[PDB]
Amino acid sequence: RKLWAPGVVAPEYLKGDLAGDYGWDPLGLGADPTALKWYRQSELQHARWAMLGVAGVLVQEIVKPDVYFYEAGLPQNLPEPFTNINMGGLLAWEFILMHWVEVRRWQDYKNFGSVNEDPIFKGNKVPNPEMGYPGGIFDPFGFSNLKELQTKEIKNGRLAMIAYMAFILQAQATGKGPLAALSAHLSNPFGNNILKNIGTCTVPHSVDVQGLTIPLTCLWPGS
Amino acid sequence: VRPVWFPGNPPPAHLDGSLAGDYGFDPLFLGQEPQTLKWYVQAELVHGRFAMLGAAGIILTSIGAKVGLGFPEWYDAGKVVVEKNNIDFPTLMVIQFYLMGWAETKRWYDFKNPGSQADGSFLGFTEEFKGLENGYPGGRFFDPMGLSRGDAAKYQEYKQKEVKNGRLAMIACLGFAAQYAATGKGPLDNLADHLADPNHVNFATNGVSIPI
Amino acid sequence: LPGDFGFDPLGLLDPVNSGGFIEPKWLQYSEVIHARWAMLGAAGCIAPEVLGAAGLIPDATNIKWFESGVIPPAGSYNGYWADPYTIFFVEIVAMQFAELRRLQDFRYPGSMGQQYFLGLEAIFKGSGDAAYPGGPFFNLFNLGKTEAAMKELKLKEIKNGRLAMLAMLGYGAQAVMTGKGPFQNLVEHLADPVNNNILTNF
Amino acid sequence: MKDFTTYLSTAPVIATIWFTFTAGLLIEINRYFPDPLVF
Amino acid sequence: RPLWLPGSTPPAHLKGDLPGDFGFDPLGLGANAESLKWFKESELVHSRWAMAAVAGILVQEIVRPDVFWYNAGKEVESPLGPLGLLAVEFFLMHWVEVRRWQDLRKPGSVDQDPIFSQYKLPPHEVGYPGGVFAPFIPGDLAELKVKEIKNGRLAMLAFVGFVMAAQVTGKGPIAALQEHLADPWGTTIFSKAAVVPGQAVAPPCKIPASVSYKGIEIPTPCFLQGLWP
Ligand code: CLA
Ligand code: CLA
Ligand SMILES: CC1=C[C@H](O)CC(C)(C)[C@H]1/C=C/C(C)=C/C=C/C(C)=C/C=C/C=C(C)/C=C/C=C(C)/C=C/C1=C(C)C[C@H](O)CC1(C)C
Ligand SMILES: CC1=C[C@H](O)CC(C)(C)[C@H]1/C=C/C(C)=C/C=C/C(C)=C/C=C/C=C(C)/C=C/C=C(C)/C=C/C1=C(C)C[C@H](O)CC1(C)C
Repeated sequence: RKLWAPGVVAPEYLKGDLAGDYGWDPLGLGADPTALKWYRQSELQHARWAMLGVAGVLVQEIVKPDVYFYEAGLPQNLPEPFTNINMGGLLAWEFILMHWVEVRRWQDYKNFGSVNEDPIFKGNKVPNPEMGYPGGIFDPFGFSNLKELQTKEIKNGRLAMIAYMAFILQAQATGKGPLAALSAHLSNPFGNNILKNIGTCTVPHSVDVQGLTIPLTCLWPGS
Repeated sequence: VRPVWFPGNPPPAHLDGSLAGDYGFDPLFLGQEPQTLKWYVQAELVHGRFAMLGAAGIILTSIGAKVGLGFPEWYDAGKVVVEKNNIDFPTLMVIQFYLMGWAETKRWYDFKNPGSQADGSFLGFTEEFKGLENGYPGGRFFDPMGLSRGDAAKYQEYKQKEVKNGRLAMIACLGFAAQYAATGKGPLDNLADHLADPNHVNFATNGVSIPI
Repeated sequence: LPGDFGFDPLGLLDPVNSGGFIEPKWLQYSEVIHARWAMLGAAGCIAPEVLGAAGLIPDATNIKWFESGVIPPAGSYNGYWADPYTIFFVEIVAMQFAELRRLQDFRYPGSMGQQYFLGLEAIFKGSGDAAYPGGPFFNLFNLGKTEAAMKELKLKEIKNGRLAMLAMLGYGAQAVMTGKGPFQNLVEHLADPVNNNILTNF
Repeated sequence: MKDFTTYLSTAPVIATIWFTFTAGLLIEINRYFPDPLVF
Repeated sequence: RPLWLPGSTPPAHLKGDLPGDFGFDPLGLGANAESLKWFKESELVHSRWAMAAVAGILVQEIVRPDVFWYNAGKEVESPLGPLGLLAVEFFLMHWVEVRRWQDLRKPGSVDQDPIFSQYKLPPHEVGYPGGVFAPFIPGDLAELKVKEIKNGRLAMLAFVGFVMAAQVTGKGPIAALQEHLADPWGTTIFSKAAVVPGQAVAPPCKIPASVSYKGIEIPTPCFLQGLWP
């Protein structure tokens, strides 16, 4: 069972029970089992939201090559039906529905096998075989074997976490999207590199939204 | 076993973990005697409860003072209350010392004799001024909602929360005092100034806290 | 024992009638702590000059090492994200945590693996030996699996460290006397080895 | 701490504390009531 | 047995005995039984006053428009003086309240009519008298008590919503509901106020200042206006 580096011995709590186990815990954060279950759920959440974000930024840049996702959150940079919208009501919709689904998944973590049923229509229920893997209506095509697909899912999610923070970091550095930065590196690879572009954040310093000013931050003191 | 304030060192012998907030913090050994430690437990609780009460007063008055509601800042509030109303200063001082000396002397002689203030000598009241622990006087008056007699483990949890929030408010009140002594401003003004420039508006820019 | 070449002319590793901070347990451990801080000091005092020489970092940086803000009389770089005292309080808190937990494992061996430190307790279980904790982070890769390989790596750490300590003392004396950086002293000694020495700069 | 208060209970320490209290009380009286000769 | 969170466990003092018991006590305020009797009575009394209040505000806005219910104490007119109405309310409510409180502290001791020795109210539980207070009952008490506590909790939330929507918008509940039906994306509480670490914005209070009644200048403040947004 290849590990994260040659010669390194995996810890005693890392065995192969979880998918994508390379024995890599140099801080010993998964030494407690309940904390390890919580960080596995957090890994699944960050992995799936980052895969959605990478596929997002990819398609948004391909289909409409004038978005520049770093500016896409503004009210002016919005699609054709909703393009001058009150952001308060949008955040209200998001807060209510996300607080609902999030509290459902949190109670799944707290009590495994207790929020499977639909509370309104009581003849509906998802069978979750593992924690973090609901199934049922969440698996409509139903390809689930399961272990190798979970390894594919966690490797893709780790790669997409690294790639999304790459997108954010690069986009703060040179002010361009990922495909535009790829075309800039393919134009000349020696000029327009990381050796030149870093040190200058393209963060536009507290954009005034409709009523308020958000403080904007760069991950490094570039300015 | 239990978490100590200073990891690696063992706790002292007189701090066992029976007390709420018992982290073994006694480097000057001020409480080796059990009676002196009992007295200091009650002094810690009284200072903590006054600091929580005063710190919530500071925070609410400063929230009302930054937004234009006309509230004073807390270093001017006593002057503008005595001058806005027709209140004379020394009569309100003496009435405060009357009421506070009554209540505090009842607490004092209940520390000296640990069940004695529930003899019915005060107006007719009995077992409503009997204490429960040192510094924990819960009856019908001081604990009207009745949380110290059901779910005793949850009551120990509330004791821990009370001591932690009290130490936090004591260092917060010391913060308000020293913070105003350096900056000369209200505390949430200083909070807004820290949120404006965190890297440049802080205690290493006053010229007071580090004079180098 | 690592680096035991017998060079002790003033006799300070004598176990008989020893005490205080002059003990083999304190002296060997402080020797490797000074060695590691001086390796980091030597690399850090060279690296801006050679990265400005190679043209990798810009000319706003690449300043001499004593002009960083260590000695504001000797020069100070403005362009950090804060004032150096705002940096220095973060340094106080951070180094207080690090150095102080390291002190507690020296005085009480193994004591840093019991009390809760956000799950970071198996990382700091240490060994039955100071100066070489190991574990999952201080020795990430299993390097020194053979005991003889471990002794050889400890000896190489000792020798590279003592060389770096001599180098940092040289950076200090060179920085005071000629007023320039150490890579500038490399360029001036390699250009004219006869006419640019300590005998010239008097 | 018991032995430290026993040491503070010794004769020169208590004489120092008590004469500091008595001298300070007289000094504060002569400050707030400057130069009393009668009454 | 349904819960406030389906799947969790109720506190150990909440068995399911009382009506409307869904295991909701995070602070543990009902672990004392002698407290829990008082709080059950207070829950019933707050719920009944709030149900009557919400019905009063709704019928008061439907039947008589152009009367803002927050100004009902101001713009009412009667040859009945204000102190005379307040005195009648004081004596009659002191009577009724002391009868109910005596039934609380002594269970079943004020059942008999004092004027007429014939009529005695039948034995019951505290909070649920019966008799002349309940001449007609539809169905069974074991479901109607649950219906009563559910409608009452909902009306308590409705009354504090009325107070906040009147202090923020300055309009009645039906008028503010039509305001939310006109622009739902633009008229919410998220759409009027926000706090960001840069700045904070709160809605202006539409109730102006101390209100001038008949030469007394009643101070009329808006509830916790510094902690609003
Ligand atoms: C307000 C006064 C006060 C008092 C009387 C106590 C009393 C106690 N503390 Mg508490 N403590 C306090 C404030 C106080 N504390 C604050 C503000 C914090 C947060 C920093 C703590 C954090 C703390 C911990 C972590 C622990 C204790 C513990 C204890 C108990 C044993 C220690 C002892 O014997 O010292 C008795 C103390 C005094 C007689 C008062 C000391 C006043 C000195 C002489 C003045 C100097 C104070 C400071 C250094 C400078 C402030 C001055 C300012 C103008 C700059 C005892 C009940 C231990 C315990 O077992 O809890 C139950 C324990 O583990 N305390
Ligand atoms: C003035 C008389 C005096 C004498 C005769 C001694 C003698 C001794 N001390 Mg003591 N000590 C003294 C003052 C003195 N000390 C003072 C003032 C302090 C408080 C700082 C101490 C605190 C102290 C500790 C903590 C320890 C000793 C130890 C010792 C013993 C071995 C020290 C040694 O040789 O190591 C060689 C000396 C060094 C490695 C340090 C030299 C460099 C430091 C910084 C001193 C620099 C002095 C110099 C004048 C400053 C120049 C400043 C200028 C360049 C700007 C020896 C018995 C040690 C012991 O007990 O072991 C058995 C021990 O652990 N002493
Ligand atoms: C433990 C120990 C032990 C060992 O042995 C030794 C040692 C170390 C020494 C020790 C320690 C100690 C400490 C730390 C202490 C501290 C304390 C504090 C700070 C307190 C406060 C405390 C504090 C407090 C009470 C406070 C309170 C407050 C208040 C009321 C306030 C009030 C007010 C207000 C509202 C406002 C208005 O307008 C004004 C006023 C009037 C201003
Ligand atoms: C052997 C013996 C034996 C006999 O018995 C006796 C006798 C003789 C006594 C002995 C001897 C000894 C000796 C010789 C010693 C020496 C030492 C040294 C030199 C040290 C240093 C040491 C040194 C060290 C640590 C150092 C360190 C450093 C550092 C950190 C630095 C840092 C830095 C950097 C990076 C850069 C920037 O800019 C900043 C700074 C801040 C600047």
